Amino acid sequence: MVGQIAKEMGLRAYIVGGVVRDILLGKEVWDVDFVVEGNAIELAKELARRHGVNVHPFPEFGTAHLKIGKLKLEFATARRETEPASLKEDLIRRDFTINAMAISVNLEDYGTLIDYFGGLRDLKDKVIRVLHPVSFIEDPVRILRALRFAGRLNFKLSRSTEKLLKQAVNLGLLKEAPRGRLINEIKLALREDRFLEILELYRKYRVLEEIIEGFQWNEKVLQKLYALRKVVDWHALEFSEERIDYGWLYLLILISNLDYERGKHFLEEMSAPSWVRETYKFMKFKLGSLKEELKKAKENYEVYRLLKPLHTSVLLLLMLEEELKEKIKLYLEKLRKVKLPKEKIEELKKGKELGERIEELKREIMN
RNA sequence: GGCCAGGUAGCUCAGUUGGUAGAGCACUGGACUGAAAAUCCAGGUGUCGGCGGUUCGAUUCCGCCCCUGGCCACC
Ligand SMILES: Nc1ccn([C@@H]2O[C@H](COP(=O)(O)OP(=O)(O)OP(=O)(O)O)[C@@H](O)[C@H]2O)c(=O)n1
Repeated sequence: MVGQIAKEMGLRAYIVGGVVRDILLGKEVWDVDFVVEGNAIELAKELARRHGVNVHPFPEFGTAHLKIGKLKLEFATARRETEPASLKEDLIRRDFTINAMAISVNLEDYGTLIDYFGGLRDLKDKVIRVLHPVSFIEDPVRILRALRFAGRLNFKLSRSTEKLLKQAVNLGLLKEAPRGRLINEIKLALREDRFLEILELYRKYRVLEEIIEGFQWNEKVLQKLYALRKVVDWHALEFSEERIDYGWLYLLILISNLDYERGKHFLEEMSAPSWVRETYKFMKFKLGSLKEELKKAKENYEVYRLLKPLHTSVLLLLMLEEELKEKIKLYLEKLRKVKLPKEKIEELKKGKELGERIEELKREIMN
């Protein structure tokens, strides 16, 4: 219908950006980005009006948002910078060749992929490539983004792009960049499943030293990240119904050796979840003594009392120890699973004394 | 869209080792009155957002959502 209204309005609209990428990558998304030649706002308003749904105009930006079913649509008037602007100009201001492409929704040429910079080739050759040498200088944030993409799509930075990247970091542009955009980029990063590879790229191009103050790379942290990867794999395999956000764990491992001040400040800037802050504050201090108590554990009920109050994250951090692994697992798929019939419980009940009694019964069952 | 609070009576507000809920003014009924108010005895002041899950038991632990306010990312 978009091509039809665009025909009636004598306009030209296109699907543009990552949305194209994902389409060519077979990944179906519900957020579609349109670049319109001519007014995008009226097109959005008309389309929303025909489907009888609400519309959200942004005249100053020149964009409009509307939601149809589970489809989220964003229309944006073609602009040369971040006289009417051609599509090509809207695309050439973009970052990488794979994000620079477009697909025509106009009825005559419909289905056509419009690629000026050969983003199809770089998509085919698995290459992350900037459009212009100044691309990282324009937006230093891209430095992260590239790596992130290279992490997710398992692509490789071209020689050019790699050099320009390293140069961009060497100029310390990462410090000059807005803190918020960078922090948000990292937040996007840790949500990836391939985020570990992205961390490998972060170590390789040493961006974390620039973004995080006081952060340095060592081997213990890396091995901890791979062990955490294995634990995450197993937990997300058998316990997958219990899954939580995994990337934050890696983030905790990274900042583990950092000072509590810089750690708290970083987690503050990252707008981390409460359980992340709790698991961190618990890791920095009480974790050691907890481990030492887990070493002194003999009966199963002590392990119960020491574990059950803790979150899942803390337990996953406890699986990092070779000696504690099988113990944690035993607590997981066996120890905490048990119940009691009717008559027995009815005899148990005959305040808090009921709880203490039930605890005595559980420690009577375990040991 | 991310996060942080806030969600407790009609309104304005506190509450952690899960274990049988509170204040100031409106609400009913009666004692009191020619009627009413005040006042006394008292007692509703509540599935402590909604829905699942864990637990013998959840305002509390967790997950998914609703509402309001504030920091932002809003290519
Ligand atoms: N500094 C920047 C930032 C963004 N862009 C372009 O603007 C778009 C921003 O949308 P985004 O969601 O970041 O791209 P996606 O590929 O959709 O990423 P994702 O799907 O992971 O959101 C990108 O496609 C990119 O081509 C750019 O050219 N330069």
